[PDB]
Amino acid sequence: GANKTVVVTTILESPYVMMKKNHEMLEGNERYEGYCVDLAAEIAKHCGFKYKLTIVGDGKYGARDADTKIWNGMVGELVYGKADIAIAPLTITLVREEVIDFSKPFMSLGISIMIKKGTPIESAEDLSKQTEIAYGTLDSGSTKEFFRRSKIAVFDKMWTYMRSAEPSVFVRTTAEGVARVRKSKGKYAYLLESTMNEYIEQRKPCDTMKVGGNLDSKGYGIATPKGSSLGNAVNLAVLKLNEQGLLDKLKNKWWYDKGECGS
Amino acid sequence: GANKTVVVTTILESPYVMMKKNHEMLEGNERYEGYCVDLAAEIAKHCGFKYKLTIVGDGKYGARDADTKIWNGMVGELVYGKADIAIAPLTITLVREEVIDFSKPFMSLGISIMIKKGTPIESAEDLSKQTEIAYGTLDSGSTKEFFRRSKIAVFDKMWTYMRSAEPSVFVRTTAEGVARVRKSKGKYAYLLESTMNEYIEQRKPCDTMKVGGNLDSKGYGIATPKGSSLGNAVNLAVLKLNEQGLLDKLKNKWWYDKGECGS
Ligand SMILES: CN(O)C(=O)CC[C@H](C[C@H](N)C(=O)O)C(=O)O
Ligand SMILES: CN(O)C(=O)CC[C@H](C[C@H](N)C(=O)O)C(=O)O
Ligand SMILES: [Li+]
Ligand SMILES: [Li+]
Repeated sequence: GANKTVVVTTILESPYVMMKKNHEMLEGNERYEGYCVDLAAEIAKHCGFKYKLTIVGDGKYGARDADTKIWNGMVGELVYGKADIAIAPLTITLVREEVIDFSKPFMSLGISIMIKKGTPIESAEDLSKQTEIAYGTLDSGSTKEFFRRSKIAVFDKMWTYMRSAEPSVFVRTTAEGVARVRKSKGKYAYLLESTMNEYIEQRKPCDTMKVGGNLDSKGYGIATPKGSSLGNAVNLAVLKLNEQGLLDKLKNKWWYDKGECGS
Repeated sequence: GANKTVVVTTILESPYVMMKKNHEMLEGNERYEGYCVDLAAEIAKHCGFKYKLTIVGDGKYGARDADTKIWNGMVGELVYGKADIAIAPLTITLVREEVIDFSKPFMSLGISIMIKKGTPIESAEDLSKQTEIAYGTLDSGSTKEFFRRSKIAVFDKMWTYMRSAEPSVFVRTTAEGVARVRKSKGKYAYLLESTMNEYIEQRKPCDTMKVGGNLDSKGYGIATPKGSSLGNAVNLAVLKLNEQGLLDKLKNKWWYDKGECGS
């Protein structure tokens, strides 16, 4: 049949996708800005399609409920045919790869530790061996699921600590995790993806830092429904943009070029 | 039909695949050791196949001749049906992705600079702005092709320099590049993948170092013929091994655990 506008699902998460300050004076895709908005434009230009940016209804990335077997988040929107492509900081994981297609990664990351400056922690092992400095994750997403599933001794110990710690060490949003680090006088550390950690380190009031090595190594990928014809072209576009240096240019644009914490 | 032994193509390159010192007393897959030998065993165990390690006949990774349009190297062995899978430090590139299937990356790398300790170079830009310290690449492979194709100003300038430099700055093997760095009294820098650079930095006589940031960011993938049914299982195996921490364990084993240059 005739070409149709491609429905893109994404999520509001700075600096990936944000509503522009003047969004009420704008329409359609022009309401949004950020790394993933720019990436979507480049992918569409290379693949030759028109598209519509939509925001995932349930605000989730993608997991399958053990009881109902239903996929939520952006993964669910692809699985159930509500969107054609997801362009977002969506981690490539085994269980997601079983149900949707992913491009090769467009950005690398690992789980990492965010501390308030001056907190005496240098590694995951350091955290795991103590309780005075509380630590936790989001209550949803691949970072939480990493800990919940891990059989690596240090990480399994961290998960057991997080489940049993009081008061709750879990947060609902990135903003809440960052605020908790900033307001807890060195007594809370937040486990999050290194990409986000690096972004926040360059935001005022410049009081956080990423410490130690990353806990794992993985990537974000562009996702499509399993078997979608769109997958091949989008993957080739990611590879081309990477080779051209354009993915690095976009990370620099949104993370560092207008960093607020000096040069 | 009945299951058949899977033909794996790979290449002799330390520390990925090496003939064991006592190889003449051994047979079959047991003749070989290294990171990729261990990785092959893990992939086969997860996917449930038997396999035979074979060494690529022409000693190349994979490129298409502009005149004959024939693919060489491990990519060629897959394209022409001489092997079922390639398990090697084979860089995922756009032009290769067009003709074979790749897993998600099992190892990250970027092009990097190897110097003899004490050489006054800290970046690609530094190299590009001078000629007293000669610099070059292998005469075959993705690093060479990166420079040949780049439209990034610094890298295009480096390529023009390399093509016109005398005596020739190209080398035929990794061993020749490393020897040239070691023997040139600080007057040769070798451009190579960061993985290899990091390996050599931990080998006696401990006189090289990796300097500056990487020039690009990419990955090695397990390759199969386009459309091969084996691709799905192998990709899921890579993702599982990564999540379990086993890829990092294997890199540590072959790069650092028996490093020769201290702790
Ligand atoms: C960058 N961004 O995505 C965030 O920080 C949000 C929380 C991520 C989601 C994760 N990428 C997923 O795909 O599940 C996490 O689980 O850490
Ligand atoms: C690790 N190993 O692979 C080497 O050092 C050999 C040379 C690599 C080959 C490259 N991975 C390819 O896939 O073409 C290079 O072009 O730098
Ligand atoms: Li998939
Ligand atoms: Li491919």
